[PDB]
Amino acid sequence: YDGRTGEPFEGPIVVGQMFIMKLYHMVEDKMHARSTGPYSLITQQPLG
Amino acid sequence: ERELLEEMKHPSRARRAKARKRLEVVRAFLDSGNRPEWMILEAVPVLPPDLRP
Repeated sequence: YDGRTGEPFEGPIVVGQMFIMKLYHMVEDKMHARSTGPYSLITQQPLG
Repeated sequence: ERELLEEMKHPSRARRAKARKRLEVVRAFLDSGNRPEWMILEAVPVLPPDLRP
């Protein structure tokens, strides 16, 4: 039964207990951005 | 130049070829207006400090 509507889904839906895992990669540590940062000494190109 | 010209019209394809591939570089130095002796440097350009930090 759809919690939103309350009507049953057309066809039957498989379900059950499954084992899942939260992997290493976390958005919190992989997200980033900058405006004006440091620049390489040699060439004034932005650091990476 | 004027020598390799006569040298290039030689009937044999080989000699003609080497003459071409020689007068090539020669003509380069002609049209460019550069002296080949510069290829042997007396003064070594040093790169600026911030370029070699």
